[PDB]
Amino acid sequence: SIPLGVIHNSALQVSDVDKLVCRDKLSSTNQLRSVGLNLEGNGVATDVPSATKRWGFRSGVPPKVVNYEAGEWAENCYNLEIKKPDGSECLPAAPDGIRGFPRCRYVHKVSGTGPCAGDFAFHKEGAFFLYDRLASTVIYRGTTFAEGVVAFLILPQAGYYSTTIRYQATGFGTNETEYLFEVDNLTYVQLESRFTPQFLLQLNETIYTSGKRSNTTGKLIWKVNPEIDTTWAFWETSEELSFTVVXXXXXXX
Amino acid sequence: SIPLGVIHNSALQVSDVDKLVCRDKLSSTNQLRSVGLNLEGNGVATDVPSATKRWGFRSGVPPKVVNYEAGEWAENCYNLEIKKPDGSECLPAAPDGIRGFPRCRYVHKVSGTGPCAGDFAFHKEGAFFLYDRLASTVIYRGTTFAEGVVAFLILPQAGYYSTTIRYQATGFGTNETEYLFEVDNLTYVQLESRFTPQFLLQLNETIYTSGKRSNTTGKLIWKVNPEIDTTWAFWETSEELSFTVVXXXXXXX
Amino acid sequence: SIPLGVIHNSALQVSDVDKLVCRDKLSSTNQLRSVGLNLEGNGVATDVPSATKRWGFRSGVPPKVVNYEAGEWAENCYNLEIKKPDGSECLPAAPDGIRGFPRCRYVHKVSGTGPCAGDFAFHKEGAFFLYDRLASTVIYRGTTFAEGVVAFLILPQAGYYSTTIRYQATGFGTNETEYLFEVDNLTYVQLESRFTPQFLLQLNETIYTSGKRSNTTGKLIWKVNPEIDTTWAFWETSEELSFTVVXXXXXXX
Amino acid sequence: EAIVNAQPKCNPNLHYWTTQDEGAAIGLAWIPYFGPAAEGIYIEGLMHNQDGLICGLRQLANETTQALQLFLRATTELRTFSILNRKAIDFLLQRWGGTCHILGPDCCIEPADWTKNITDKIDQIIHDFVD
Amino acid sequence: EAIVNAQPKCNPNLHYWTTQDEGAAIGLAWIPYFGPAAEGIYIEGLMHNQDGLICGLRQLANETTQALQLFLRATTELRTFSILNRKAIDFLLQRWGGTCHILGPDCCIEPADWTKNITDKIDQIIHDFVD
Amino acid sequence: EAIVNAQPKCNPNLHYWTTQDEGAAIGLAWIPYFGPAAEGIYIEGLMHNQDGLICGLRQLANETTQALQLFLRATTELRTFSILNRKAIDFLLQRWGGTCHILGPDCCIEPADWTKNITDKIDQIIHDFVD
Ligand SMILES: *[C@@H]1O[C@H](CO)[C@@H](O[C@@H]2O[C@H](CO)[C@@H](O[C@@H]3O[C@H](CO[C@H]4O[C@H](CO)[C@@H](O)[C@H](O)[C@@H]4O)[C@@H](O)[C@H](O[C@H]4O[C@H](CO)[C@@H](O)[C@H](O)[C@@H]4O)[C@@H]3O)[C@H](O)[C@H]2NC(C)=O)[C@H](O)[C@H]1NC(C)=O
Ligand SMILES: *[C@@H]1O[C@H](CO)[C@@H](O[C@@H]2O[C@H](CO)[C@@H](O[C@@H]3O[C@H](CO[C@H]4O[C@H](CO)[C@@H](O)[C@H](O)[C@@H]4O)[C@@H](O)[C@H](O[C@H]4O[C@H](CO)[C@@H](O)[C@H](O)[C@@H]4O)[C@@H]3O)[C@H](O)[C@H]2NC(C)=O)[C@H](O)[C@H]1NC(C)=O
Ligand SMILES: *[C@@H]1O[C@H](CO)[C@@H](O[C@@H]2O[C@H](CO)[C@@H](O[C@@H]3O[C@H](CO[C@H]4O[C@H](CO)[C@@H](O)[C@H](O)[C@@H]4O)[C@@H](O)[C@H](O[C@H]4O[C@H](CO)[C@@H](O)[C@H](O)[C@@H]4O)[C@@H]3O)[C@H](O)[C@H]2NC(C)=O)[C@H](O)[C@H]1NC(C)=O
Ligand SMILES: CN[C@H]1CC[C@@H](c2ccc(Cl)c(Cl)c2)c2ccccc21
Ligand SMILES: CN[C@H]1CC[C@@H](c2ccc(Cl)c(Cl)c2)c2ccccc21
Ligand SMILES: CN[C@H]1CC[C@@H](c2ccc(Cl)c(Cl)c2)c2ccccc21
Ligand SMILES: *[C@@H]1O[C@H](CO)[C@@H](O)[C@H](O)[C@H]1NC(C)=O
Ligand SMILES: *[C@@H]1O[C@H](CO)[C@@H](O)[C@H](O)[C@H]1NC(C)=O
Ligand SMILES: *[C@@H]1O[C@H](CO)[C@@H](O)[C@H](O)[C@H]1NC(C)=O
Ligand SMILES: *[C@@H]1O[C@H](CO)[C@@H](O)[C@H](O)[C@H]1NC(C)=O
Ligand SMILES: *[C@@H]1O[C@H](CO)[C@@H](O)[C@H](O)[C@H]1NC(C)=O
Ligand SMILES: *[C@@H]1O[C@H](CO)[C@@H](O)[C@H](O)[C@H]1NC(C)=O
Ligand SMILES: *[C@@H]1O[C@H](CO)[C@@H](O)[C@H](O)[C@H]1NC(C)=O
Ligand SMILES: *[C@@H]1O[C@H](CO)[C@@H](O)[C@H](O)[C@H]1NC(C)=O
Ligand SMILES: *[C@@H]1O[C@H](CO)[C@@H](O)[C@H](O)[C@H]1NC(C)=O
Ligand SMILES: *[C@@H]1O[C@H](CO)[C@@H](O)[C@H](O)[C@H]1NC(C)=O
Ligand SMILES: *[C@@H]1O[C@H](CO)[C@@H](O)[C@H](O)[C@H]1NC(C)=O
Ligand SMILES: *[C@@H]1O[C@H](CO)[C@@H](O)[C@H](O)[C@H]1NC(C)=O
Repeated sequence: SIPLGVIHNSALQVSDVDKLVCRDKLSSTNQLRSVGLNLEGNGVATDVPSATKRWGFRSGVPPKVVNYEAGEWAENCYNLEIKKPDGSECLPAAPDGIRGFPRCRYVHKVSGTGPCAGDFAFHKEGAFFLYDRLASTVIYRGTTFAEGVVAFLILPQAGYYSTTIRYQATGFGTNETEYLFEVDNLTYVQLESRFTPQFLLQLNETIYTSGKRSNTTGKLIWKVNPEIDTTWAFWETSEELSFTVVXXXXXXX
Repeated sequence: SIPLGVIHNSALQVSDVDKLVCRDKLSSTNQLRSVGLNLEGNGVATDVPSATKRWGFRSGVPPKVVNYEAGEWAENCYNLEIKKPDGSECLPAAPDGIRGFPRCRYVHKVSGTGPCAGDFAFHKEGAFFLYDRLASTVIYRGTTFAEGVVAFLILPQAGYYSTTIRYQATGFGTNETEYLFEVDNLTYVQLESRFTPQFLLQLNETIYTSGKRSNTTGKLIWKVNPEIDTTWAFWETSEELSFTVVXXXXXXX
Repeated sequence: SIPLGVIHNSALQVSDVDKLVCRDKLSSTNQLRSVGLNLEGNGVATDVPSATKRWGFRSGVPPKVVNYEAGEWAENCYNLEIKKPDGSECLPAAPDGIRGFPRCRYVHKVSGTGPCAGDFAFHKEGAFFLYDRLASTVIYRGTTFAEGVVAFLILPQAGYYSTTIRYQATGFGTNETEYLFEVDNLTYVQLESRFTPQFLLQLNETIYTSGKRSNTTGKLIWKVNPEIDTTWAFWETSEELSFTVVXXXXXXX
Repeated sequence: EAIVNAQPKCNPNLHYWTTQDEGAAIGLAWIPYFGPAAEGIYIEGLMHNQDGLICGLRQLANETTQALQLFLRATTELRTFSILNRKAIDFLLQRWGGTCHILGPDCCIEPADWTKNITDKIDQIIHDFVD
Repeated sequence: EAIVNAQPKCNPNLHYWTTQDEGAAIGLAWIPYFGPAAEGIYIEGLMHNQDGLICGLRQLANETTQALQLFLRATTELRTFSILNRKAIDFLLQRWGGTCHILGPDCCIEPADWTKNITDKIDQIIHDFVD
Repeated sequence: EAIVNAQPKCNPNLHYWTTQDEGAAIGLAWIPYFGPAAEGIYIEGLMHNQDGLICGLRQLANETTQALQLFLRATTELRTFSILNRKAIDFLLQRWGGTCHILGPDCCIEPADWTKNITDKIDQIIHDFVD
């Protein structure tokens, strides 16, 4: 049975409607509320490599959607544009009335390719993909979502900035997935799990202002060597480097 | 809070479910009803020029639909087939299960072109477009609607003729909109706000029986000069004229 | 008013919620249930010729769907792929989330052609086409259904094998409909109403193991002569024959 | 609060159309295959302005619009069918969502006939106080 | 009103399939990614014709059809899921939609145990009438 | 049963967003044509971990998932909006779905003030036993 949150003795209890006592008063449907809470707030790793490993493709299971009325501002959201090698779309278009998650500090937009051995992409831990007040069991194409879960409550009677971070991916969904952070359409950085959003943005600004972008028709991929630090949860918390070149690979120290 | 109509002391009161007294008895969901009332019944101008100025295009606002169980016979309904100059449709196809308003004495079918600077056409005064027991915030293509509003009620315990009037329009939605009443595919009358439906139908019959239609491959546009009268609400209320010709314009007196 | 089933004095009564007495206790929505019962269980003929005569095409009536929570294992289900002579589809694709009936011993898959003089195919006796926990008034293309009806109840407080049988049809929906049972893509048997599913399967096995299939590029149609028996309801209940040939027709005795 | 019609005009008669969740069907007319098309499922009626209900209803629908539009803005349902059912629920929650204190103003329990069942049958004990 | 099965035949046994809104999942089986496909979510059972319930149920479903079809004709919902919830609401409105007159036939309030709480404790005052 | 947060971390503050079924609109802002776009309908707030409600809420949502996923597996509705309305109905059915036996544990009827309406006005008959 779907549990219900209720406040008793200055504490939140899990109860249900059939387990309340007569002193508990429900005088309006306004007292009943649904909330989406982000996995972020439980301490899960939010980097793109870690986050995408929590999702997988599966056939035979029809998608399901449930609404929720209130949500939590997210630091990390995700937006996927994945195709198969043959060019066909891996993810379905967002159904009518399903919009992106409304409050995202960083939108990790991942474009790329993978096998996608399944009709729909599900959350491997059973969580939901939270959109605009609608929670789905599956990922929709090009639609910003936060990973999260839904709670139901009985209440008692009585600026917004968003930054899009773009990635290229190969072998998406497998255990051999490669990620690149996109500086421009020809300059990229090899992505590692330890890179935080603010490190990527300052590494991006450094590459632009130090003039380390590609000045060729070809593709330039930087690698940040293990020397440099990057990383702790987001709610409780770069000037000059060296760049030399070595499909043109390179290294940054 | 959505208000509720209730009968008290031989009069309709606006109340709500949380404001009733114990003598008020609601013993069945059959006592709860929703009604669509037409703006017609409040005295608004119903001519095509006046009516279309109450609608406008807007992007960024998702359409919304609410059902209503009973409606009012309409004297004037509208049916729009508007395209952009490049030929693309301005209005979306009617969603599955949304049919035209069921009782219309006159269906003003307007075909034509306009800029349509917006994804959906809304009612500028916040009213609804009433279809078959479904009220929408937006206009659907080629689907007959009446302008109206919805009321919700708690009740106490205890021939159909329709005529389609066809119009051509240019600059639809702007303040420079031109309307023509269609007699046949090559004979038209310059439309003015004062022309009532019955005047248009009798002007149409006069043009047919006086043989004043175009006998050319070209387009013939009549103008009714300010001399002649036409017009008072619809619920409380032409033999021989002169026709001389002057894209072929002409005048009727 | 939609009737409600309730158990009283060791018997099922038709009642309603407004007709119960105070001793009748409804303490949970879990006590309210909907069931789909198959027409099979009432003794209707289930052969393809008899079953298809209960369905007909009709325009002007919008389809309607209602959910039901529990169903009955069916011995006979049906799956239709009917086109017009010009090749256009007679039946609409299954709407999103409408799957085939989940428990069918025999799925009679009928492919063929007919006039289909109507937008949707309805049940001539007012029954429903039961799908996966959704009952529809119309038939969907290539979607397995059982004919049945729905009941609503107030409860008191306190291996699966499926075989597909394939048919070809001409003049579907008329009173001049011809059916053929498909042995392979070139071997067929003229279908008669008396042929039970198990007779068709054993006639099929006999034709394969006696080597009576077509050994030509052409089409071979067997006819079972009135000599042989086949047929009583399904819940209360072939070795060697002669085959000689006579578009190649033939006879079996 | 009463309704004050403040519209430019009022059509005092309501020529209405609606359906019927029942209607004793004639023969086979309840069967979708045989029954009326979408255009033929309606019944009609005429209601006059007795007690001013029609002109009040037109004003009520007008004044309902803002709250209805704001409700529709906040919902993610594409088509809303649950307004009246939710108000039926809120009716019951308002009257029975808490403990019903008898004789209190928010408790719709009348002990009238059985105030007169005890005070009448006290004259079975004070009546028979004999030995 | 009782149910009279008037069908040509009756299958007296109900081999049924249904789902389960719960079911203590084994390990990860509740996760959609790991759980059963659409074909594997069903449970089965067999119910016999004790008290004639199965043959009565077949007749009940048969007789329900006209009212159900007429309801579906009148609704604009493409898929109807709210029939049973609305009947639950109409249950409560029938019993609690008005003032509950105690001891009346339409009021489901039993003052039994506490008819015996006053008439027992009248023997605390007529009991102690001593000075 | 109380909530034990067993997550690796807890963000003790809830920076939330939501809508508003009302909101006294300023002028014409309630009209869809003039009102905010989809991105501008939200209100924000900040809630802290007083009484441990935020960390308990995160654990509650976590533990709700299995029952919610199993419910979604069993339903044929593509989008579910009726969970909270059904729990409101089950609230009323649990308390008022049967006969309310006054003074019983499952009957939410308080005869307090009118236990004191009879036992006070017995001193109108035992009071006036004079001739
Ligand atoms: C509610 O909150 C709880 C607690 O936070 C969450 O519990 C998590 O549940 C998931 C399972 O769904 C757990 O994931 C599993 O972790 C196992 C261990 O992971 C590592 O653990 C340590 C390092 O942390 C190492 O010693 C170890 O070797 C692992 O490196 C993995 O073994 C599992 O992976 C295997 O099984 C899965 C299927 O489950 C396969 O997909 C993999 O390929 C692999 O074969 C799995 O990843 C997770 O650890 C739990 N967290 C905690 C803190 O206990 C719930 O998920 C949450 N509910 C919802 C709905 O969000
Ligand atoms: C419920 O019922 C009430 C009362 O009937 C309706 O009230 C109407 O509200 C609308 C606003 O939504 C009013 O429309 C506005 O009228 C202003 C005045 O119009 C003319 O008024 C007289 C002639 O009648 C002249 O003196 C004057 O110069 C105008 O010619 C206009 O100024 C407004 O137009 C301007 O603002 C709008 C946005 O509102 C822009 O689109 C325009 O481009 C322009 O800049 C506007 O048209 C209307 O007058 C009210 N009627 C009455 C009788 O008071 C409610 O609408 C109704 N509710 C629903 C939901 O139907
Ligand atoms: C609930 O349960 C009852 C009882 O089982 C079902 O009742 C059936 O109702 C249908 C009508 O919908 C009946 O069908 C009609 O049967 C007539 C007689 O059929 C034959 O009867 C005997 C042989 O059995 C012969 O003497 C006779 O000549 C017929 O051969 C037919 O005349 C009807 O066909 C004509 O009308 C229909 C429209 O109804 C046209 O489509 C045809 O072209 C033709 O002109 C019709 O077929 C059926 O007989 C009833 N059965 C019983 C046992 O009484 C309900 O249907 C059921 N409800 C639901 C929803 O399932
Ligand atoms: C048959 N009932 C019709 C007629 C009157 C009309 C009606 C009913 C009650 C009132 Cl007080 C008013 Cl003003 C108008 C109505 C409203 C909603 C649904 C149905 C109906
Ligand atoms: C597990 N419950 C099943 C079995 C019986 C079956 C059932 C239940 C009660 C009755 Cl009186 C009948 Cl005749 C048949 C049913 C009906 C609806 C939903 C579920 C179920
Ligand atoms: C304005 N109300 C917001 C703020 C708090 C937030 C909330 C409300 C009550 C509690 Cl007990 C908690 Cl932990 C959190 C909430 C939840 C659902 C819907 C709306 C809201
Ligand atoms: C991971 O990929 C490796 C290739 O290095 C391969 O051996 C194996 O198929 C994968 N293992 C798992 C557990 O997925
Ligand atoms: C970068 O590439 C994307 C995708 O090919 C394209 O849409 C975009 O216009 C490009 N931007 C620039 C600045 O070249
Ligand atoms: C990277 O830096 C450039 C330089 O200002 C900026 O235009 C661009 O938006 C930055 N990229 C991201 C993802 O912030
Ligand atoms: C040309 O490109 C290199 C990267 O390949 C960059 O580091 C360098 O600064 C560019 N040239 C100049 C003059 O900036
Ligand atoms: C109306 O159109 C005129 C052109 O005559 C133009 O000046 C102006 O843009 C429009 N005015 C308004 C108020 O829309
Ligand atoms: C008039 O024009 C319309 C649209 O071009 C066309 O569909 C219709 O057939 C025409 N009618 C006649 C009588 O020419
Ligand atoms: C105009 O008159 C002709 C002549 O009878 C008629 O056929 C036509 O329908 C009329 N048009 C309208 C819109 O009534
Ligand atoms: C030819 O057309 C004119 C309109 O241009 C019409 O008035 C006239 O009657 C027509 N000719 C005849 C002989 O009717
Ligand atoms: C049946 O088809 C026959 C052809 O043999 C034809 O006479 C008639 O149109 C049909 N009869 C009925 C009752 O449908
Ligand atoms: C039989 O025909 C069907 C339809 O033409 C085709 O899909 C199938 O592959 C064929 N099978 C064989 C064994 O030829
Ligand atoms: C007919 O018999 C053959 C021979 O085994 C078998 O492969 C085929 O599936 C049978 N057809 C049916 C419909 O059972
Ligand atoms: C060749 O086909 C016939 C049917 O036309 C079949 O009865 C016969 O057995 C086949 N030939 C052999 C040698 O089996």
